[PDB]
Amino acid sequence: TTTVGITLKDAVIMATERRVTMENFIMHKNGKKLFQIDTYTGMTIAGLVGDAQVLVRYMKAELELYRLQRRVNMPIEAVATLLSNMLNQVKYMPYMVQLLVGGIDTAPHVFSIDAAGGSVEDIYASTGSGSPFVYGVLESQYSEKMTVDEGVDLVIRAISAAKQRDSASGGMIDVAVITRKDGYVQLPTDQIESRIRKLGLIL
Amino acid sequence: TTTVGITLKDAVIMATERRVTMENFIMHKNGKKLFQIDTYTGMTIAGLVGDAQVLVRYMKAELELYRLQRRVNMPIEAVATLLSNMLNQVKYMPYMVQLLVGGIDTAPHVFSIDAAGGSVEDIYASTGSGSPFVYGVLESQYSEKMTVDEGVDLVIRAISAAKQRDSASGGMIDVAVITRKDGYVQLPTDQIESRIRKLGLIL
Amino acid sequence: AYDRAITVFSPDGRLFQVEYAREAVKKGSTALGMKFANGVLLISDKKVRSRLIEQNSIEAIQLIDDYVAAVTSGLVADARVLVDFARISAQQEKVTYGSLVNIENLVKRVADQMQQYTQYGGVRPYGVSLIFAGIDQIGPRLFDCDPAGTINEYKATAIGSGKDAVVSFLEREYKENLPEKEAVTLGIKALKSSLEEGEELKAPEIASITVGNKYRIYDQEEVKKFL
Amino acid sequence: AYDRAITVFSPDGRLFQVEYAREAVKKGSTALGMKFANGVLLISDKKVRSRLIEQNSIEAIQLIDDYVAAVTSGLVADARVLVDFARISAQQEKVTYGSLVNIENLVKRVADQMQQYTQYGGVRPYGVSLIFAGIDQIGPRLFDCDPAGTINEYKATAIGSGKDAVVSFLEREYKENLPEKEAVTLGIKALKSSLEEGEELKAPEIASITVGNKYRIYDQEEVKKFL
Amino acid sequence: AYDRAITVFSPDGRLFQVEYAREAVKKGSTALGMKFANGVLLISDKKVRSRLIEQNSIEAIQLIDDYVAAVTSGLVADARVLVDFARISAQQEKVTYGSLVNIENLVKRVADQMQQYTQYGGVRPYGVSLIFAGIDQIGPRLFDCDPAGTINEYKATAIGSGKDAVVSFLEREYKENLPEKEAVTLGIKALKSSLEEGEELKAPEIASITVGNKYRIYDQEEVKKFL
Amino acid sequence: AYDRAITVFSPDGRLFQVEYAREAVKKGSTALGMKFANGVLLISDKKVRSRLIEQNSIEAIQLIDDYVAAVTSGLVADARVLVDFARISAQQEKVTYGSLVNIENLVKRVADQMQQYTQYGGVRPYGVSLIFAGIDQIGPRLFDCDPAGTINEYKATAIGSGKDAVVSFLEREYKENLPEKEAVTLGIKALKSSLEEGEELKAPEIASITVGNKYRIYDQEEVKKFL
Amino acid sequence: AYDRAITVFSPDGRLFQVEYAREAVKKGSTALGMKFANGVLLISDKKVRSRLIEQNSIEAIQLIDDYVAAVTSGLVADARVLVDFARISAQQEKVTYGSLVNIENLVKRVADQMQQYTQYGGVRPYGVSLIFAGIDQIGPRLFDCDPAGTINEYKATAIGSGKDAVVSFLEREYKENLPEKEAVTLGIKALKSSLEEGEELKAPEIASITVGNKYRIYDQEEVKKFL
Amino acid sequence: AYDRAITVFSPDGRLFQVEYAREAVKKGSTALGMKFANGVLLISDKKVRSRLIEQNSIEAIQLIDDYVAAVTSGLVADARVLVDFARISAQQEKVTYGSLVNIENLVKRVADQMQQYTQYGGVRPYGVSLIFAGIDQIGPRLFDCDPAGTINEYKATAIGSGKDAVVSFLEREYKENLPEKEAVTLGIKALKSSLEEGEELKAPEIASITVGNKYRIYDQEEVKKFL
Amino acid sequence: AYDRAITVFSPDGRLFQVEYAREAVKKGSTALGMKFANGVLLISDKKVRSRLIEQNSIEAIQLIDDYVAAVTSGLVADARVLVDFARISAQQEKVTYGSLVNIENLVKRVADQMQQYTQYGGVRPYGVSLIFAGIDQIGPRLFDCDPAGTINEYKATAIGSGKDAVVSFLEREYKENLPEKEAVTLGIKALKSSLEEGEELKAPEIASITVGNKYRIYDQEEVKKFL
Repeated sequence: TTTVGITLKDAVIMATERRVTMENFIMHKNGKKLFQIDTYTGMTIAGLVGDAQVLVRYMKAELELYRLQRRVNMPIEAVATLLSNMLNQVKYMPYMVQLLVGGIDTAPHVFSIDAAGGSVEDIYASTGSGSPFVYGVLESQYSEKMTVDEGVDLVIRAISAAKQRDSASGGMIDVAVITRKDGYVQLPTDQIESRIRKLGLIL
Repeated sequence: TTTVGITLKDAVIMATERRVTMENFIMHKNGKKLFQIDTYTGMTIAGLVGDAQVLVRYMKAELELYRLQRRVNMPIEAVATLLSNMLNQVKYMPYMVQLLVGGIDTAPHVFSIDAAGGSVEDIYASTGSGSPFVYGVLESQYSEKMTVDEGVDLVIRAISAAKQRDSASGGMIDVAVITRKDGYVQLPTDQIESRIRKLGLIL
Repeated sequence: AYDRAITVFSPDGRLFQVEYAREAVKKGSTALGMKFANGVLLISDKKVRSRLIEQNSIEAIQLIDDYVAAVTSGLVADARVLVDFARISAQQEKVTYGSLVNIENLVKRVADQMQQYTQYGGVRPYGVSLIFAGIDQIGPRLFDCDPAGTINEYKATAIGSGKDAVVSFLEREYKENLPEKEAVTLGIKALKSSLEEGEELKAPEIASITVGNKYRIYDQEEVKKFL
Repeated sequence: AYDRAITVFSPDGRLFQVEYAREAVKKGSTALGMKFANGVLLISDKKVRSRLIEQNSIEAIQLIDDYVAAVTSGLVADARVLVDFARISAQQEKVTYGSLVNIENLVKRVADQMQQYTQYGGVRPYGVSLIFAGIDQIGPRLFDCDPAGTINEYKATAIGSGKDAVVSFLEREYKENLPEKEAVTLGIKALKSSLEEGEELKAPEIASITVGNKYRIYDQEEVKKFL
Repeated sequence: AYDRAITVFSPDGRLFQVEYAREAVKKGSTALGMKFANGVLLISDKKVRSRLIEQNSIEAIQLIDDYVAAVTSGLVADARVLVDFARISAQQEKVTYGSLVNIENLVKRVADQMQQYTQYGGVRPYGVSLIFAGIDQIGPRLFDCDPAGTINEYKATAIGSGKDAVVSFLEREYKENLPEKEAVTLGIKALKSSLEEGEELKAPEIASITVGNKYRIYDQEEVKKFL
Repeated sequence: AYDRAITVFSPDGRLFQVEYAREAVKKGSTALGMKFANGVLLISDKKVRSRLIEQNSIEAIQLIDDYVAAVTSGLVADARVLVDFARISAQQEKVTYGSLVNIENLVKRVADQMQQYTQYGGVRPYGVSLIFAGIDQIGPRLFDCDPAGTINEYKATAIGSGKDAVVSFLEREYKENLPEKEAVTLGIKALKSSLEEGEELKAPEIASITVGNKYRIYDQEEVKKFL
Repeated sequence: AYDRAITVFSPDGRLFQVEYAREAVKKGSTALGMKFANGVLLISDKKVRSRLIEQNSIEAIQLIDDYVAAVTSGLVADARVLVDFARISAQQEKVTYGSLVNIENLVKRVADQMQQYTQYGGVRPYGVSLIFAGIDQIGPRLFDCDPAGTINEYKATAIGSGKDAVVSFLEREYKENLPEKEAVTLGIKALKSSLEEGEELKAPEIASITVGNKYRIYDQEEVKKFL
Repeated sequence: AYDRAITVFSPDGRLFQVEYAREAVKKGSTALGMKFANGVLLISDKKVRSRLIEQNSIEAIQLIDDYVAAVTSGLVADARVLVDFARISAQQEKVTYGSLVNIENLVKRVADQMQQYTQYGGVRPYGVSLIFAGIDQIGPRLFDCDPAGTINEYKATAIGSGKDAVVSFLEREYKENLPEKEAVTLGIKALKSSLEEGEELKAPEIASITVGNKYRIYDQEEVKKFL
Repeated sequence: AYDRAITVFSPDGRLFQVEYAREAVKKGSTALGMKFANGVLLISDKKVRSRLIEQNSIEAIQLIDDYVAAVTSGLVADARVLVDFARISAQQEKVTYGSLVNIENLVKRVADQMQQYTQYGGVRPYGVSLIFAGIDQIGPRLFDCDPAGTINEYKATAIGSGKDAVVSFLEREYKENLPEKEAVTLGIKALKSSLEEGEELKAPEIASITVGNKYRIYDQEEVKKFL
């Protein structure tokens, strides 16, 4: 699998592929690895499917309980800290998962958490089997003076490179830009196909 | 063993074979791997026999308790979520089982759950030893504009191919189409033999 | 001589301790709500206190989900602990079934909790009544859960000191499927006719939901219209 | 001076607390049912309350299985907790034996549970009586479980405030193996003659099962025929 | 002022609470039994109730094994829980020793259980007496276990409201080693002379065992002979 | 006003509850025993009851080992539980030390058990006294353990309703080291002079042990000699 | 006759034990505080005791964080235990969320803890009221938590023996957003008008926080200015 | 009205229950002891009972070590349990430190144990006083441990019914460092002057230790010298 | 009628049980202490008892560390248990932080322990007051911890029966930073003026510490100087 998360000026963009295997044997050509975890932050998936979905369910539950107790959204440092403490209360029966949570509260963030609960701030991050490819292209092309359209084009070029050069990733890309103004918006697949055909990465 | 589950327009079709081994040594030429789990959804079996039957008993019990508490049938996302949480509360003494639950609530679904509790939506799925054969023929012949008779013919051709090209599967096929109108109906074996003799896969 | 323990009936066969908890509910301020054409609302009277009070933490209406909400009356201590248990049971419900499918068994969990404490010695019951409200797979819902643990789902009620007068009004005036605004104003008149002479109805918190939407709380100036 | 604890007998040798729980059962509305030629039914009176009640959550009749069902009277709090324990014991029974083979020990589990609380100090009993009914490997069954834990298994009873008048009627009118409809109308007349003068029998919930079939609840207009 | 707690003696040195449990036994219907030439029987009076009663679940006689059986009187609640503990202790006994070798320590397990609750505060005792009967490695056995826990093995007794009159009859009429039929008819006469004037003895359940055989329950028409 | 709880002393400083347990011992039948030239015996009065009683389970004398044995008086329920704990403690003692080396700490275990229940609230003590007897590494032993837990080892005592009259006799007639028969007849005369006028001494159970031998119980006709 | 247990209501429906804990709060010295333009302060009266007191350990104001702080009145024992639970709760909150995001549920935890002890028998409540104050993600906060567990967040209050007179002053004199100094002097006048005649206001501890800053405690000579 | 619970003080401020345990000590027979030139002894009065008593198990003096020993008075039940706890604490002490280094904290373990039961409801204290005596790393030791748990370490005391008269004698006659024999005879005169008129001092058990030696108990004829 | 339970207030709002524990403190002998120029001392009155008493175990002053020490008054039983908990908490404190950094939270641990027992039913509080004293990272410290759990650190106090008279003296005579000797003699005069007429001040134990040094106890002849 692969993930990507890119922080720019006043937004943060995350995207995954949708191919679940679960065997060698690619079994599901349309899964779901990008989740809305709250109204201003989301969470991606790059690990064992069952453990990752249980962590998504628990974090949806805990953040909704949080916002319903305090009427304020959770800070991104707080959600990564909570996720780190949860993953590190059990590490000798651990969750084989590589999580990545990003979102905006007063400034956009994207955080990475490994299977032992190591939280660390960075402006662009990625996890999964097809991770070094998207790190390569993000290192080569990424600038922090981009717009939202330039950011999502960079994301689509990244995940397209990972699909062309990796076995585990593949299938249709789904992308969701989360910003302070419009809130959590997941792009429809028709606009994503339009961006792919505009960039000329289709075959 | 093998399973198959196919979602079409307004129905979902599941079928298994009936041969239980339990050794190498095929021991039971007529088992039972297709179970009615509720009045509008069913569950198939492709794992260790004891663990799989205990999971069938527990899910029959829990869904009946559910419907008896709330007077509404359980959503398919809810039954796969429940099954995933049950399988992932214990994974270091795990159930060596590959479950597949399908049914219709307001739209037909068929879900797949591995031994670690990874739930994922897909329109056609299969599990068991003779799984890649039926995935091959479903990938080659399957279209989402089929009728119920075309669907069950595709299912019989699939499981017949898996029987002809696999050792673990075999024996008489049983199929049950579950739809919103007629509810859970399991086809009698005489109609299944008529469809086999009509398709000409008998020897 | 029998109204001392939670575990003893009278020779009539009454639980005077449970009924005294129901009396302790009666000392709290009136709060009502009804469902209408595609959704439910709630209304809660608040006699406006010390202006030092930040309004955020005197809301008798509380959001247990984006799709379930409720209101209390009675012992504010037990009230708060109850709305906490409502939230936590909503979470456990939502995670073992993927979503809050039925509001009824959220209210069941809360009612079984309030039930048990009417039974065992060394425990007193909760002196609070709760009016849950929301949207589920079935549609608009509106329960009321009393100290003993009776649940009766309504499409309108009150609780609190006015409850008899408000349900008396609604029992002879309320007509179902009103468009939201007209419903609210009927409920405001219901709340009005429960006060005593001379008392002027201050600004009450009111909030609603419609089928396919989340909650919203009418802010004080949207409330101010219906005065 | 002895009716204060669950654990003390009188010099006559009575358990006044247990009997007061039986008195608390008597404050609940009448519910009856009988078995007939291949199957059993149940009838439960409901004085129709606040029309605001969505009828779903005031059903005194409750399905504990597709093949066992029951009805309560008394403390609605304890009643609900009891029907929950009936469902859970039916599930454990069904999984340790593949199927609900005998209704009798489902009723035994419920009765031993209600039994124990009549014994230990620091606990008061359940103030509810339950009438189970269904089809097993033997056939039509119909129990009644009271607060103390007595089960006696009838082919007809009532519980509730009318219970004496209804069982008085059935004790001199009922005849076994009636075809379902005729049976229902006899039970309706039984329920009728338990009210007080002037009271008009409203619409009561009635439901039945026959050998080899599941339950069904007569909806209000199938009920409306026998008025 | 002392008959309130299970744990306090009188200045005479009596346990009034235990004796009141023995009084609660006295409110139950008479049941007797004796052993004879190679085996034991039991007789239990039943005033025939509602014909709605399926006879299967009002049998005061209950089979704890194929080779041990008993009968109760008193609180039907405690009675049932007791016959359950008798069955479970018979099973544990039979598995740790391959077979129910001695009936006496089955009755010991039951008696120590009933004993303990006469001792600790916060618990009331069982208001039931039990008459065990069967065949072991030694032969015919017949105990009686009372609320306090006293066991005395007899070759004949009763329990219940008649017990004094029945044991008064047997104390001056019974002669051992009767062939089964003659024994039964003697016990029927014993049960007869315990009723009050005008009362006609209805059909009582009677069952027996002989050395090397299992139980059988005389059905109602084999019972009907000895009327 | 102080004889209600096990935990309160009087202003004299007495435990009236413990003493009432000692009074409850006094309602049981007399049982005595002494040691002699190489060994100890026991004698227990039995007013012969219902001939239905199989004699195997009314023996007040009970074998706790092949080399220790005892007899009770008081609450037969507590008595039985005590002789059970005596057997189990004898087993634990014998397995942790290879053999029952000293009878004294078997009696200690029993006495500490009976001790503790004279102390804690929510528990009543045992209303039984026990007279242990046997052969150890030291020789003939004969204890008496009362409800409070006092042990005093004697070479003769009684317990029960006669105890004062029997110990009064033995206190002025008994002489040590009698050959077994002469000892028994002295103890029989002791038991005789404790009855009331008109009462004829029936057949009492008597059993003995000598140094290097096991127990034996004199059967009824060896008993019948000394009448 | 009802003010003896925490678990019994009056026939009016009051909890007299809870209210007596509120009375035990009233015996402690007055302490007040308010929020202002960007931040909150606290004032606590101290009648200067034995000069032997090192001033460190009689501070009624206590720092629960660098950004939350509070003050107590009542039983100093319970007060101290409470401020300990406030600190530990702030730590657990800060570690599960990276920072003390909201002061409100620190106060909620303290309130639920103080709530629970007003409910269960065998426990008496805390006889202390607490006034929390600080800066969070929202801004200036100022709660008061009473014995029952009620929290109401103010922009000004007192607690203690003066509380009525101080809140009476603030209710007619206080105006929001004062620059810190002017606010303090208003609160000093508030504290002044709560004493009795002849009493001279000694030096009270006062401390504050502003948005983006930590606490500081005015030392005695910065306090000495406002005398 | 306050001498009923262990946990309530009087308005004077006394624990009447603890003092009643001290009264229960007063009903036991006198026992004294003192230290002298290199070592300590003990003396215990015994009114010689039933000659049937084997002397081995009525010794009020008991060896808790080869180097510590003690004597009791009061409830013989609690006394025995206490001397058991003294032995077990001596063993745990000796194994965690290689040897019984100080007698004082053996007496501390016993004292804290007896202390705790004077504090908690549902427990009554031990009605026994203990006088420990022995040789440690420091030398001759002699404590007394009362029901409340007070230890005061003497060079002479008594306990029991005489204790005031004996300590009155020793308070005006005893002189330290007597050679063992002279000390014993002084203590015998002390024990003598505590009896009532007409009573003849029987043979009391006496035992001693000297620095570097173990215990020995003077046998009855070495005792017989000092009569 | 309210001074019976630890958990009930009066309608004035007092804990009469806690105050009676404070009264039980008042029955113990006076003990004082103050800090001075670089360090603290303690003084404890002892009316000299039986010369049999080894002086090692009647010291009211006890060393909880080489750098913390304290003194008690009241129930000697609870007193001893308290000084034990002080030592153990000092050890746990010293191991989790490398050293006893602050004396204040040693006194906190002790006070929280004494606090909790004023709260829960079924427990009575400790009837002891403690005066801790020592040197920490800050310097000389001197607390007093009462039965309820109040800690106030002083630079001088007493406890016990004289406490009012001694603190009355110190409240009008004591001047800080006295060189050790002059301080001690002032404290001796303080102790003197608390006795009653005719009573001669015997030899009291006195001990001190200075900054950078350990404790020492003035032996009786260094004490004898200041008589």
